[PDB]
Amino acid sequence: STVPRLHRPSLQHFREQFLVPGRPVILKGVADHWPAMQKWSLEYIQEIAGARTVPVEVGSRYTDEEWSQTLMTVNEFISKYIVNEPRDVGYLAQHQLFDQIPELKQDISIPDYASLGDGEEEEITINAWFGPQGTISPLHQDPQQNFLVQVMGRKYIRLYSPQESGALYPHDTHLLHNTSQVDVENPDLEKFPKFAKAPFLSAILSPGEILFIPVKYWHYVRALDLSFSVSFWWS
Repeated sequence: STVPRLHRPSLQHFREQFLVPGRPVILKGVADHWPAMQKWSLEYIQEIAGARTVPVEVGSRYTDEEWSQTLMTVNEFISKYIVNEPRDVGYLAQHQLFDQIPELKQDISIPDYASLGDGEEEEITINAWFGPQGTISPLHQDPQQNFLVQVMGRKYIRLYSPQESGALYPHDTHLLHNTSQVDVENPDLEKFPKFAKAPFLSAILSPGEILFIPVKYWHYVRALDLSFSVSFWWS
């Protein structure tokens, strides 16, 4: 089934109907006027920080377990993995562009819906990153509440509740813990028969929209276009 969409709901409505019971929802009209929506482009990023060095994870396939960390400039990442056709797959490690490019911080705002949490102020972790069309983030479980905001490009997202964990064949990976062994969009049901019967929610997230991913929900993502995302994590 699909993720419900709400237009600028009251803080109390979001808290009681979605945050407390742990139900996913897409909030509209909340981030659509961030300056980032009208400013961020590859050109803008390169004008500010193209010469700055960022950590990049490189691997053979988005769904493989072989990943090594490297260091390259923003310009080099864009040239090798976005402008030209790469020989492998790469993504920005840790998704923390705000460390190397603090100038971007002024172009966003923390959604007020995140201060409904028991941890506020410096306890909100904020990540920003961009990546080429086709970037896949394998199905994995999140230890904190999450807002995912699309600035550029569309993303396909699939969500499973923690109640379905057993059907997702979890294991720990060198990169992160609580990852599914299943290829969400082309599952091998001979090896993973329970996956077929797990219900899920899915949506295509577009620029300006915020997806609320409740704590311990499982989520899978694929970038359908060149993508720029911002995520907020809190307890």
